[PDB]
Amino acid sequence: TEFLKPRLVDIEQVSSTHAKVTLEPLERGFGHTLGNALRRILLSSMPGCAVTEVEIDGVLHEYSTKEGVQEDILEILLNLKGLAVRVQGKDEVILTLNKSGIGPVTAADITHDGDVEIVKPQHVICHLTDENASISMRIKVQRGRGYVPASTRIHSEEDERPIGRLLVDACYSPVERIAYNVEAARVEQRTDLDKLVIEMETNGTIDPEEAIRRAATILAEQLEAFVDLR
Amino acid sequence: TEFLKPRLVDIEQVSSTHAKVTLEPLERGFGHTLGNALRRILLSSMPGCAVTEVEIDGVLHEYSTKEGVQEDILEILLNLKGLAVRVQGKDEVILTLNKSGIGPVTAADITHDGDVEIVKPQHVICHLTDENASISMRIKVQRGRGYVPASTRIHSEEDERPIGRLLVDACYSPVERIAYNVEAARVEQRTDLDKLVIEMETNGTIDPEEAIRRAATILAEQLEAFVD
Amino acid sequence: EIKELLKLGDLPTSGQIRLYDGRTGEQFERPVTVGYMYMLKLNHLVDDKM
Amino acid sequence: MLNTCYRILGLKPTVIFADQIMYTGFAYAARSGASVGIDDMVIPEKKHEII
Amino acid sequence: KPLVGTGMERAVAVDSGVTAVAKRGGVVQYVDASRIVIKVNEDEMYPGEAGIDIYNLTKYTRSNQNTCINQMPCVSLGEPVERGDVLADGPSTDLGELALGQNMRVAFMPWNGYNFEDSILVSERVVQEDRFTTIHIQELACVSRDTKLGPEEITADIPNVGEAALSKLDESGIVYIGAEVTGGDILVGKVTPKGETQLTPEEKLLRAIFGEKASDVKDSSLRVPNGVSGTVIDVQVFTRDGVEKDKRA
Amino acid sequence: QDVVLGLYYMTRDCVNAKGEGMVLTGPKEAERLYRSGLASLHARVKVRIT
Amino acid sequence: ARVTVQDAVEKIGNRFDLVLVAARRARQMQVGGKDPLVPEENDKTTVIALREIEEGLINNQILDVRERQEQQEQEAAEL
Repeated sequence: TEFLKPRLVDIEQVSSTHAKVTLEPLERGFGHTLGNALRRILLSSMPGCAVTEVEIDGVLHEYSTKEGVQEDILEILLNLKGLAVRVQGKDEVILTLNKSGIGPVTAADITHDGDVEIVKPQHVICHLTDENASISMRIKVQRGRGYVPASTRIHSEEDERPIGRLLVDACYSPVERIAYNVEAARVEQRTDLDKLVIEMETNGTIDPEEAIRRAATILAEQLEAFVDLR
Repeated sequence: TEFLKPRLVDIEQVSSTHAKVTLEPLERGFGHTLGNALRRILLSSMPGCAVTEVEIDGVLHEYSTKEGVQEDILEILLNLKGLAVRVQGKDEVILTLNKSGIGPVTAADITHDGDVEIVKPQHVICHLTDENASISMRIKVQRGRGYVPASTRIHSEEDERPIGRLLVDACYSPVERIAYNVEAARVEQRTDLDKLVIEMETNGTIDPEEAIRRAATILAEQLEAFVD
Repeated sequence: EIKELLKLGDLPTSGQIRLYDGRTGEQFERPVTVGYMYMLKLNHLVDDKM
Repeated sequence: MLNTCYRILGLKPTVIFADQIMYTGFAYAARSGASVGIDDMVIPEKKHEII
Repeated sequence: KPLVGTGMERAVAVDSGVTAVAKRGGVVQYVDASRIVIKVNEDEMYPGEAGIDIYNLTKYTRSNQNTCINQMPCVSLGEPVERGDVLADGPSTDLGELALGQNMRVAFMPWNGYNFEDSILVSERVVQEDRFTTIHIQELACVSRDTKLGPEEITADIPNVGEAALSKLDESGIVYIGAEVTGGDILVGKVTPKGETQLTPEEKLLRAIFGEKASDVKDSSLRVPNGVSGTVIDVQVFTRDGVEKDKRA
Repeated sequence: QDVVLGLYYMTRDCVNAKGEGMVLTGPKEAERLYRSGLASLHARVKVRIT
Repeated sequence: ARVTVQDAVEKIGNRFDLVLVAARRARQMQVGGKDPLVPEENDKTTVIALREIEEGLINNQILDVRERQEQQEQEAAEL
C-alpha cells in the first residue's frame, strides 16, 4: 500500500454561479473514479431550498388570468421555481409578497424573514402593467433534494386541502451543470500523477467549495456500510 | 435528508476464488455509482504480487527455442503470469526453479522461500518431453497493485533493461474478473431504488470480501481531503 | 453552408462530438452525432390508450 | 449460433444463450458510440464521370 | 420556436387565424394577459371614431381534441407596433412563427437497447422542465331530464354519500371553481326519481340494520371519469325558461 | 438492430490497435485489458481458450 | 419447470398429455389439498405439478395407480 492522498489546491471562482476546483495529486485512475462518482452526487443528492407552494389572492387556480398582469399565473409560478432562496435556520418558511403600481415585480419585493436570504433580489417574478393593479401572494419555500414534481406531490400527502393553494414543481438541487476534467499536475517528480478540475455551474445559494465538501461527505457515509459491515 | 444506507445481506461464497455478494436496499442512483467506482479501483488499483522478470538458462531471449521442451519460451512466460504467488514479508523475492526428467514441470518444483506461498502447486509452467532434458530459471515476483503490463513499463522505466531478462505481464491484483449488475429494488413506497450486485473474480491469495473492503478503504482515504 | 456555420460557433465540421457515458464516466469509442432536432409530441398519449 | 446451440445442447441453454447474446450485444453497441453523420454517406469521386 | 425552420412558419401561424394581429399600427395604450388595447397612428386611424382597437384575447379554452387554446400578449406595455404585426401569440406560435413542438440536444447512438426499434430515451431534465407537458381541458355535462316518474333534482342532498364527496360541493351541489378532483369525486350532484322498488329481504334487513333506507329519489350524479383527474377551471349553467334556478346559477 | 451491431463491433478485428500480438491467460484477462484500457476490442492477440 | 418445461415433456412425451397430467395433479392440490412431493419453494400448484413430472414422480400411469389405491381402499372399507 503506497497510499497517496490528493489535497484541495485552488478554487478558481470565475463567478458566484460558476467555479473551477483543481485537485492534485491523484494516483493513476483515481481522477475519473472520484470525478464521476462525485458528479453523480452533486447532480442528484445535493440538498437545496425551492418554492413548493404558492397562494395568490384573486386566484383559484394556476390557469386563470389576473387583471393588470402581463404574465399568466403559470408563467409566474415558473419564475418562482427559479427564485434563488436560502433558509438558514428552519426547513420551511412561508414568505409574503404584496406589491402595487407600475413596475416589474422583482424578488426584493418579498418581505425577507429574519433567517431568510433572497440571493438574486433583481430576479423577475411578475410584470404589473396597470398602476391601479396590486398583487398579493404567499410563497412557501421548503428544503429538499433533487427535483420533486407537482404530479408526484399530488399523489402522497393531501391531508389538508385548502382551496386557493397552487403547488409548484420543486427544483431543490442547486447544481445546474457539472463536468470534471483532468490536467497536468507538474508536482515534484511524480510525472504520471495528475489533478482533477471539477467545473460546477450552480444557482446562487449553494457555495462551490461547500457543495463539494457535502458531496464527498455523502459518499463517505455510503462507504460506512462497505468498511464497517465487511 | 432521508439517508437510506444499504447493508451487506448474503455472501454466496460458491468457491474460495469465486463468490457472489448481494447488497440491499441501496438508494436510487447509487446503484451504479459505487458499483462502477469500485469496479475501477478493483481492476487497476488493487495490490498483490506477480512475476515481473524471469531468467532461464540456455535462453538469451524469449523468442528462442529450448530443446526437449514443448512450449515456446513465450508460452512458458504466459504460464508464469498466471502463477498464483503470495509474498508474506518482503515486497520482492526471486524464486529458483531447477528440474529434470520426463514430467510436466509444476509450481511445486519451485523452491519455496521461508515467507513465500505458491497458492496452486499443481499449476503447469512447462512440459519436459525428453528425459535427458533439464530446465533451470530464476523467477522474480514483485508486489504492486492493479495491472501493470510490459508495454506500460518499457515506456515509463527507461532504466536497466539488459538482454536476456524476459519481461512477463504482472497480474498482482488477485482480482481476475469483476462485474456489477443493477436491475430494480422494490420497497414500501420507493420503487425507483436499485440493488448493487457485483460478481468479483479473484484467484485465492486475497478473499473477494477482503478485496472489496480494501477498495472502499482507499476511497474513504481520498475523502480525508474533503474534511466531512 | 452548414459546415461553414459550424465554424462560426467553433464546433466541428463533422457535427459529431466525443460524448462520455453518464453512468461510468469513460468515453464512448467514437464521436457521436449530436445536435438540435425539433421534435413533436403526438396526440397518441398512453394514459388514453391504456 | 442459436440454431447450432439448439441442436447440440437443448432448449434451456439456447434460452440463456439467446438472452446473454442480447444483453452483451446491446451493451457493446452502446460502448461503440456508432452514429450517423452526413460525412458517413461517402459518394464516389467518379459518379459525375459515370453519369 | 423551431431553430431549424423553413420560414413558412410565420405565414402559417398568421394565416391560420389563431394569432391576434394588428388591424392598424400604432402605440399600445394598455397591455394585459386578458386583452390588448392599441391606439392607432393618425395616418391610418379613421377620422370618425376615437381610433382605439380592442383585442380581448381568447384565454385557456377547450379544443375539439380536448387540448388547450391560449393567446398570450407578445408585446410589452406601451410598445410601437406596425400594422399586420402579431400582437399576441397563439397556442402553438412564438413571436409570429409557428411552434408545433420543442427542439433539444439529440445524440444518435445506441444505448443498452433502450432505443431498440425507434424506442426513444429521454433525459429526466426534459420531463423536469415540464417543457413537453401538455394541457388537456375536458368538458363533462350534467343533465337534469324528465323521467316518467318525475323531474330530476340538482341538490347537495344525495342519498348514500360520504362527506368526502360532498366536501368540494357547495350549497347548490356544484363543485367550487379551482377545486382539484380525481376519479370518483362528484362534480355536479344529480338525483333521479325511482319507483318504490321491490327491496329483497336481505337488502330490507341491511337497510333496517343501519336505518338509512334508500329514498324515493335515487342517484345519477356527474362524477370525474375513472382514472382522469385535474383542476376545475370553469362551470357554466344553462337553466330552462321557467324551471327553478340553483343559487350557484 | 443494436444487438447484431454490438457483437459485430466486438468480434471484428483491426490493424494493430491498442496492444497487438499480446498473450493472455484466458477470456477474463481479455476483459481485464479492455476494461483497464490497454487493448482495443479489435486487437489481434494470442489467447488461451478451452 | 420455472421457465422451461422441456425436461417435463421429455419425461412423458406428448406436450398435450403433459398439460392434462399436470392439470390433474394441480387440481388435487388445489381442491383435494394433497401434500406436494417436491419442496413447495413458494411456487404455484401448476409449477409443483411440472416439477414432480420432471423428476419422474407424477405420471398418467402413476396417477391411476394412486387413484386406484385411494378409491379401492375406501371401496374395501364399504365391502
